[PDB]
Amino acid sequence: AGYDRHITIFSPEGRLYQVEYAFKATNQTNINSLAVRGKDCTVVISQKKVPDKLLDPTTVSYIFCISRTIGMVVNGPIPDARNAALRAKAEAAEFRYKYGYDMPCDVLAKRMANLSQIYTQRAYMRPLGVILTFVSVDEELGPSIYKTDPAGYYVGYKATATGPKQQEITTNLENHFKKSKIDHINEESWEKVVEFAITHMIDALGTEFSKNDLEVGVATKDKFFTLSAENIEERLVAIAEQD
Amino acid sequence: MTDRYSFSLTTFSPSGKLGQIDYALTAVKQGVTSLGIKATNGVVIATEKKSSSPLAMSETLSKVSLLTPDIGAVYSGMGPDYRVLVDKSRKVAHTSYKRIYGEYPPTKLLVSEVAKIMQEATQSGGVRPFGVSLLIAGHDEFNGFSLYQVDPSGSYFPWKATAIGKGSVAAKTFLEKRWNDELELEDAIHIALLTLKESVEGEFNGDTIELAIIGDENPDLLGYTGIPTDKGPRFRKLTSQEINDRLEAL
Amino acid sequence: TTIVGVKFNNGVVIAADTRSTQGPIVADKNCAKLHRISPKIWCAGAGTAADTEAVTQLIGSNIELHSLYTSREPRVVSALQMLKQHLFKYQGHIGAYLIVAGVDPTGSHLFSIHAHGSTDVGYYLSLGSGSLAAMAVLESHWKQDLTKEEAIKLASDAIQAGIWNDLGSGSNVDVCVMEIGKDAEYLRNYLTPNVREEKQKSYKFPRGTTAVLKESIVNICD
Amino acid sequence: SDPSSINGGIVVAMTGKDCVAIACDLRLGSQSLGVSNKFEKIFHYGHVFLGITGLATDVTTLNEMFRYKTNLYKLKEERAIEPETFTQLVSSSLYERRFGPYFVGPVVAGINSKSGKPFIAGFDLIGCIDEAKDFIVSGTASDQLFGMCESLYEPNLEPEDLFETISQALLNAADRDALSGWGAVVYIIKKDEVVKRYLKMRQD
Amino acid sequence: GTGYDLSNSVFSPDGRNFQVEYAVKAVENGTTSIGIKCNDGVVFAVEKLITSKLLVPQKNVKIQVVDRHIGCVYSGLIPDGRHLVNRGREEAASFKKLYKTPIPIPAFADRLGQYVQAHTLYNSVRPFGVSTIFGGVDKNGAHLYMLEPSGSYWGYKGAATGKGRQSAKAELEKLVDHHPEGLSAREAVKQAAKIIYLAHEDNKEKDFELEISWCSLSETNGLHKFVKGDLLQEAIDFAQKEIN
Amino acid sequence: TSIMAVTFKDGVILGADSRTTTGAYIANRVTDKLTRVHDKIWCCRSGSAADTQAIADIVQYHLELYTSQYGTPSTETAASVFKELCYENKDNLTAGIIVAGYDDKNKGEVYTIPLGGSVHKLPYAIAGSGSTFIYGYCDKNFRENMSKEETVDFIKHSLSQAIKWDGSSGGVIRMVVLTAAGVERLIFYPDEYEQL
Amino acid sequence: FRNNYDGDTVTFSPTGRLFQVEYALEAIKQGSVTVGLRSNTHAVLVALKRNADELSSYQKKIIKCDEHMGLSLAGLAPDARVLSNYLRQQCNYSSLVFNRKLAVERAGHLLCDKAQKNTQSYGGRPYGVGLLIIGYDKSGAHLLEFQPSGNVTELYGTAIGARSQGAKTYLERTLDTFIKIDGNPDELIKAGVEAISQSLRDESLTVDNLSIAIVGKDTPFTIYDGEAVAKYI
Amino acid sequence: GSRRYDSRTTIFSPEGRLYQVEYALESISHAGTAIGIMASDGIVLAAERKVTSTLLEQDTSTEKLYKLNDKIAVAVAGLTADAEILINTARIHAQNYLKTYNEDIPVEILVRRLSDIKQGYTQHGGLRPFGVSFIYAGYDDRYGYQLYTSNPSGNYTGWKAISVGANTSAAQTLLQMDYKDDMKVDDAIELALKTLSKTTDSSALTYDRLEFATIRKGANDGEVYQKIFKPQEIKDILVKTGIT
Ligand SMILES: *C(=O)[C@]1([C@@H](O)[C@@H]2C=CCCC2)NC(=O)[C@H](CCO)[C@]1(C)O
Ligand SMILES: *C(=O)[C@]1([C@@H](O)[C@@H]2C=CCCC2)NC(=O)[C@H](CCO)[C@]1(C)O
Repeated sequence: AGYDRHITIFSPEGRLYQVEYAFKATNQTNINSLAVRGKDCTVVISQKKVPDKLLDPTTVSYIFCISRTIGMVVNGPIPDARNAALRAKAEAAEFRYKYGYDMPCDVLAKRMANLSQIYTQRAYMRPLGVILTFVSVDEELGPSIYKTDPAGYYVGYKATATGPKQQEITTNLENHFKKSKIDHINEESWEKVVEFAITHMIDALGTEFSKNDLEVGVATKDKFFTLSAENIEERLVAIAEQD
Repeated sequence: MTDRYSFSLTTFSPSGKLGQIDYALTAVKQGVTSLGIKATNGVVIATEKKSSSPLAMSETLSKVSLLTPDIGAVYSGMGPDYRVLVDKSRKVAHTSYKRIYGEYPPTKLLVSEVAKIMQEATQSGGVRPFGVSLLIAGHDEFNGFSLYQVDPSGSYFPWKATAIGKGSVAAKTFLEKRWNDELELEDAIHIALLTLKESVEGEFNGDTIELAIIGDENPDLLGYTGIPTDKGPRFRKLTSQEINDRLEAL
Repeated sequence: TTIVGVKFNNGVVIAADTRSTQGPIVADKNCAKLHRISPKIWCAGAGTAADTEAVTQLIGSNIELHSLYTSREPRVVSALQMLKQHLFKYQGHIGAYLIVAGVDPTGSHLFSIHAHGSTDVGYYLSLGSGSLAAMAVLESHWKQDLTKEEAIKLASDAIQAGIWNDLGSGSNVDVCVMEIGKDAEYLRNYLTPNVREEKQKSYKFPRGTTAVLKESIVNICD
Repeated sequence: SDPSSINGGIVVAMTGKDCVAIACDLRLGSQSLGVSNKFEKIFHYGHVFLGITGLATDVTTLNEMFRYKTNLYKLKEERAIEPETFTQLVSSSLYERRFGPYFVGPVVAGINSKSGKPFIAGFDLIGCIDEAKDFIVSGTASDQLFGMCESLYEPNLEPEDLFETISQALLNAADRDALSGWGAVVYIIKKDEVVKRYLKMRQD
Repeated sequence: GTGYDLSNSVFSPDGRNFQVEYAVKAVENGTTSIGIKCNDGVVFAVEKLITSKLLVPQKNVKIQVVDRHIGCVYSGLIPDGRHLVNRGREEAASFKKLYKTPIPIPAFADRLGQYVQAHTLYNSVRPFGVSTIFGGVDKNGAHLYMLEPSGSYWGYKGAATGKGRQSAKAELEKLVDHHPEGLSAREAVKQAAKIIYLAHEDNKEKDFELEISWCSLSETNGLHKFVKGDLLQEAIDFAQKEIN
Repeated sequence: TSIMAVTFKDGVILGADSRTTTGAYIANRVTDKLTRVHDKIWCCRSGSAADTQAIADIVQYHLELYTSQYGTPSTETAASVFKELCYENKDNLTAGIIVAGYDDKNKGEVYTIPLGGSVHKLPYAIAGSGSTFIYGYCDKNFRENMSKEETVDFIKHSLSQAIKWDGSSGGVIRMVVLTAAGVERLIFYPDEYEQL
Repeated sequence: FRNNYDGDTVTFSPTGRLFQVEYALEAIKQGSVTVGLRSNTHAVLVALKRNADELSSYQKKIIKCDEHMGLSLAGLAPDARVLSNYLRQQCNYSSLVFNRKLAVERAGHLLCDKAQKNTQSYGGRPYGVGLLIIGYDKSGAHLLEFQPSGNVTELYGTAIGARSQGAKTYLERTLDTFIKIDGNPDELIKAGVEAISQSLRDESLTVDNLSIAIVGKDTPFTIYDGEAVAKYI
Repeated sequence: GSRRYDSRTTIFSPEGRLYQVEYALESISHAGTAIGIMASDGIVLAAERKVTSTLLEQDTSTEKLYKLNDKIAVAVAGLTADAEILINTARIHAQNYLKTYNEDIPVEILVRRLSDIKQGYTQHGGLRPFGVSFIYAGYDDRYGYQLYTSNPSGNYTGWKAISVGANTSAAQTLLQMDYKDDMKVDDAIELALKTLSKTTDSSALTYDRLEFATIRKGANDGEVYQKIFKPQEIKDILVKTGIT
């Protein structure tokens, strides 16, 4: 009876505790991330925290290059994040091979969400304790953000945030869009969109960032790439000369 | 590795209840309300787009799905479960029917297929039942229009009109008052909009409401011309604008 | 068989004759060699009829399912990839030789696939026993930047070269036009240059001519 | 050697005014040896008729298969299968054995119960559909049948007239075929009734 | 309720996988081992407790090579370690077979990562009872890594695990600060021998045997080799000397 | 078919005729036998069109998944994936493939995979029925470290001779230039190369 | 505690222990004592055979795996049969395919890995037997101790089974002595018998109760039982 | 492991009873009542529709009476979805038999096969049994009109009159009270309605809450005919028999 809390079967309230607890695991890294759409680019920001001095900072990342065009940031333990990344890359490659074109961001999202829905229904598979945010500049849909959770749920966003202080970032972004009345950052250069991203990150979290406190990913037509500590510093300098 | 869960996860209790089916139904009860109304010349299915956040793009999430060009579905309960049920339904309509008889399946048979998929998640080893109830509306030459409900157990029943989810009890009652066997499609749509208003707390418009109908053939939605016998799909999702136009005459 | 594909300034057109043969006998004087994969991706088939039809419907079915799953319009390169990988797998045993064309979110396309799984791209193409008569016309009249009307004409004339000069081809000309911004238009029997002249006599028999041994009503109702 | 030339036999179907006719010979032989003069090649499921020429064992098997499938169809669909739909069922059933086909030449005939429209169709051993508006031939005397039909046939013949035509087409084709004959049966089909007539022909 | 720690892939209410955590306890209860990344290679060292005089000295080797350019050492249940290395070996052979070039350390690390993470996905298997320090030299540099029973791993400047991991980590952090320019393979070997002696205090009760291995572009040609004879003794002394 | 790949000072160039025949009939006279399996790793195809396409498609798939995980692949790694497919399936394939790529560390490289599935790294390689006629010519005129212009000339002359004697070769001459500068597509028409 | 974590080998206890494995180890301790020791020329196995009744036989405890390798068991006999049989095949494979005698160190590695698979998966059980493997290969004489946990160790000598601790302390003392008994088997054997008697208590090693085995330089692994061991009692 | 969550649906109780079968039967006992009455010239199948609404479409409904063959039909009591699974395999078995022997399948042979399938879920597989009980009404030329019953256990028996579902005790006593061997189909139809009428847990017994079917050998023919009554047909017979 009390095992309705160990495997993914319904509780008398029609709940799936294991899926709920998997959601809890997503905040285990105490990292926050956010994504915004530019006029023709998509940006994803994510706090970078390297506590141990013995670690090689260059190998600590929660952002992944899934395909030439799809980028993915993960909120959750790194081992489950890497499991998701490998699968996503394989799915992305197979899709291109079978259907003749690049797998769209939203389709990859649906695919991964479906895989998640299954760990939710089959008892021998546990959910992955992660939230996946996919971004790209789709050839049909333009800048795109699709995010999936341990429940197998997914949807598109004008912008979104994830992590412990998710709510603060969300309301911050919400307010901005209630004001601008448009669903994206009306900027022509991704550099400025990245800057907007970081600025609001700071406002919402009430924190300052050095070049090694962040991690950035940018999606543009036919390409997704991550910035270097130096590309970031150049970003931080620019926002400084405005405040 | 290897799924070693080859035994049922849904079994009979001393009272004769099937716990997991029951619990699944409870999950359905907590779900957003959805309904369907059958008119003399069409069927309408609708539900509320309960956007989980204003940053989310409610259009990128359809609760009303096309299964075949003459059949559509909506649900109440667990959205992810519904999504995979739709993929499986669309596919089974092909593998178990179109690829055999060269035509899409009649509503009752496709419903029968979905129901089977669901019944199996009630008895097969290592799984839990689907946490959803579907309302499937469609049309076929020899049966005309029809509306069906499919529950977690796999049971299904034909309806003239009904509602499922959160305020299903109240909504069903309101439908019993307004329904008659002489309703025209527009009338059903109107009744549907009224019934859905009682269930919606916040904003009520073409952007927060999702509604589709099964009516006449839309040759304009076919994509090609040249085959006299191909007149177009009877399934059509209403546009945000089409909904609002009807909300003014509420 | 004579099947062709011709690209024009804003789309693509495919055409085919309507003769189906069993050795030297014409089994069907008006078969349809133009198949629909999806609303705006049509296919012309040559070779083994059961195969072109079966392969066209199989990929068509999966293309529909893929379209529903991705919420996107089917692309010609997808139908092409699915067809070629299927045909390759069967090492030529599925005798389908196709000319696949159509319009999708990325533009208008024209391709050809052989039974063994290889594909080709071009502005004008033809397959079948009538292939050579057709290609002779295409190589003689094609030019870049054809108008829709010019394309229909060129394609239609190519099929005719086949009807008249190839014993494997005959009867009518079927056409299908796929333009970038409009619905695909299927023109069944766009040309019917082979109508049978009136017979010299009527062979209608005087009733009772046939000797009957026994007669009975057949029960159809259960 | 050729599975389609062992047992012999022919079938022919024609469309007329608000009617269809399907006829066949009654022979079953083993090469030169005649074995049965009562091997009918026409069968029906509800109001849909199917004639099969070719290897006898496959003719028998296919009929049993379609009886089986049309029965389950009726039980689920709760209506009798139509000509157009059955034709699709035949095609997909044959193609399913693409690389180990049944050596037969099927022919479908019937009237759509809802549209009243007459319908006939032919298939090759792997399912390719031939939906003619006039006539369809099959069997060891199919060349002869094509000859008879192409000349004798004319549109919109009345049931009584179509009967004479279909019969003369069958009979004279069978007499030019060593493996056909030994009896013949014709089916005249209308929306409401179906008449079956056995013909009188040479027995050599 | 409770019982969340009885089955392997189960999430506890706070989102943890207790069995993986219990696996860690088996790791902490093991011998201490380390890894030091130098300017052109990596060094591996481990503590070998001498249970008795009966153990033939130098015979029970713990450090293992993968392919020809990778070294792996681990603390915890030794058998589990071998199991993980056998897999790494198949993983490395497969990669070379298909791509011709020997497997890159990052690529190799993830191969081990996905496999270990895999053992936290089902209740039909138990998590790995070891933390593994491994690395080598490839097309672009030296790389050091440490892999936990959760499947978690990162690149390291220096790393330690087992009984005396704290002492070791402490010593490693010093080196990192006092050598921003990078230690040399030769130095790292000595430094490593020391760290191990020091960290041996958390087990000063039993006598032990030192084991070191390295992979340096200049010292070993980018191939993994065991430190033997003179070079080994020289390092033993350097440690024995600074332990007083 | 006539195909070749030549390494030179700045990288490597691939060249090919554009004819596909089914007997005496030219099924396609503007065929593209130069196939991309990665940004700077291409191949020259000869033998079965169906076989080489299926092979190429799978190699591209493999190198894409390779890139996603381990970054850009070496030309050698690409030739290895091709080899694996050709060797392991030698009984059912008829594919003569030349693999050519540009690396920054390695510059231009050429690997020829003949019928059996063996691999051969060379300064340059020729293949296809038409190549038999230019063995002597190519061996006499090839030089290492040629300039882009010289290399384009060597290929243009070699292939024009191949097309000249080989009925299986013809159409236009296509070339693909692979250097640090990027990827360049060249084409030469009959009226130009026939009178060389 | 324990009770909730010792139901199967796939479960770790809160302290990081594997009880099923430990319980298996207990079957070894309940087993009759056996000893192993080697010099630089030979390796010897001395085992105390246990009998059920005085009407029963004394169960064999030494198994030959090849001409240059063999072992002694302590615990579940069937498990020894399974493991020794696997070792016989591995030795055999090495010979047939590479025409090479299997290194004792390699055999230890193979045994370790075979035992490990039965400690990480559901459904199986750890082996409940301990083994002492001796052999003479291309690097001389060797002695290995195999524990069901999968841990295999190379030693100069050792003992396992009930009261094995006696013989083990004796050997750890006699080390410098026997390790030099090169070229003289009878001396090594007597040394082995002296170590084993250090674990006696119940009775004294008799003729049909003592079991010895030796392998070395010019000595193919051979077993001595009964009359053949008399000259050592 | 997984064992922990296995309910073991196929074991005996200390008393030698099958838990799941007994519980499935308990489930069936709450299902709408179904009745079967065999007459000299035919068979009657009647069933009460459990739960109903004004909006339920009754013309397009069928939850208790299913045609298996042209000569065999069943009345269902229990989980409808479970029933459909069994019904479909039953329909296939009948066709296989027909194709094999060119004769309609004898009624018992089909009933035994279906019961055997049920029996299976009772002895192996670890799956829950089907929560279904069937009343079979069929005809064949060896035993003529027959009436059978099968339940979760996989046991089946023959009857002159029988009921399944709710209040069978009460229904059986009433049937055993008014049944007579020389009955006629029309007598039987009336007995069936009367019986349901007295056992209903509902207010009155209306047509919208019933499903009716008969298997008669229409004198003016010579063959067997199955008639699944239509709403209006039931409404009619309801008035005639004096229940209005
Ligand atoms: C043309 O390819 C072909 C046609 O009969 C079929 C009919 C329908 C669709 C596919 C094309 N196929 C053949 O095999 C015939 C020629 C044999 O030499 C014919 C008439 O050319
Ligand atoms: C050249 O090898 C070849 C070409 O048709 C193909 C076409 C495209 C890519 C691979 C090479 N192969 C053949 O088999 C042809 C000759 C057939 O007689 C030709 C032209 O040699």
